[PDB]
Amino acid sequence: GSHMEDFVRQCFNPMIVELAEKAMKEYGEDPKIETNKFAATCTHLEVCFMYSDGGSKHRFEIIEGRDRIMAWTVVNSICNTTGVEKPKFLPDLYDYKENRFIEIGVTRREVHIYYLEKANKIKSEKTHIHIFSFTGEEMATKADYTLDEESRARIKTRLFTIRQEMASRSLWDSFRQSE
Ligand SMILES: COc1cc(CCNC(=O)c2[nH]c(-c3c(F)cccc3F)nc(=O)c2O)ccc1O
Ligand SMILES: [Mn+2]
Ligand SMILES: [Mn+2]
Repeated sequence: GSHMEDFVRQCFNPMIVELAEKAMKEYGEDPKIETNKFAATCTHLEVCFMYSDGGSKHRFEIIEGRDRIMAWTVVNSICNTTGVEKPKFLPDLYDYKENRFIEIGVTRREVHIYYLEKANKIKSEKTHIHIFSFTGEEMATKADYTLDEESRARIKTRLFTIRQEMASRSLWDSFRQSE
């Protein structure tokens, strides 16, 4: 293995690691070699899960972390239930409270650059976008940040902790200059 891979395994809970492996293997990639993308997928997974963990019990439907086929099935059910237009690209969550799909982004650059890259791909303006950065910035469609400040602050804190641990192992630079 690699040092990034050992760190990923001691940084994220086993269940998130397993989901990141399945997600990568489903798209033909190997966590043992694509170790920077392994850490990113794990990170994006954890953020998605803390995000859904913010708010009420039945508020979100978690799309990320399922296999492509099942995720599109739930997405289909949500659209055929609420009437929301079917997104072109698989989103990360659905907000039953706001009746909109959510795309969660985690970036090592300026949240400004990432959101533009996502909003340009989505085009379907119905899908909400919420970007977090490893420096603690955030940016969301309509400045509607969906969750309370405390739930978002926990996500920002966790992201900076992952940044510090990677740097302590001299892995952060390679992780940053890889997105
Ligand atoms: C094609 O990309 C891949 C996607 C996956 C499963 C994750 N599914 C997503 O839809 C997704 N992916 C990413 C993302 C990325 F686009 C590049 C690098 C790291 C990432 F986390 N960010 C998101 O916010 C998001 O929702 C597995 C393997 C892939 O190669
Ligand atoms: Mn996704
Ligand atoms: Mn996402």
